Amino acid sequence: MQSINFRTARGNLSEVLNNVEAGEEVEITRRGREPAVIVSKATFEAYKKAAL
Amino acid sequence: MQSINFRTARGNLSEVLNNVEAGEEVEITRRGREPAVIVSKATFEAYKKAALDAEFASLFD
DNA sequence: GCTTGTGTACACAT
DNA sequence: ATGTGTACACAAG
Repeated sequence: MQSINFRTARGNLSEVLNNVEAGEEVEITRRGREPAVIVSKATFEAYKKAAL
Repeated sequence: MQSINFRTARGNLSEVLNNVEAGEEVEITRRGREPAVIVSKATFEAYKKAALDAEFASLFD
């Protein structure tokens, strides 16, 4: 799981989304803020489905 | 689950990440390409754990 | 009589 | 040194 800061994610979002499409889970971090994870919709939906 | 295009996400990423922190699940769609979902790490990690607990005891037979 | 994506980029303010 | 907003461009679909 790659972990990138906000500035990097905004300037390289296309490359972020390409990695995500390839199955990768990308963590976006901000100073003093909780991290966010960008994941393929299909993967996300499968996880939630299995959880439910 | 809100759903936005790529141009909106990049131009307003700070605003998206704020909504995500508030518990919101945001779908990002590039024209004709497969969607990505931005979700709080905590939520994501909880979903994965619950997914892993589901297929555990059953395995193997 | 257009639309979205992608890439650089500057210019505060924290 | 990183976030956040503002102009964009320009090019590609």
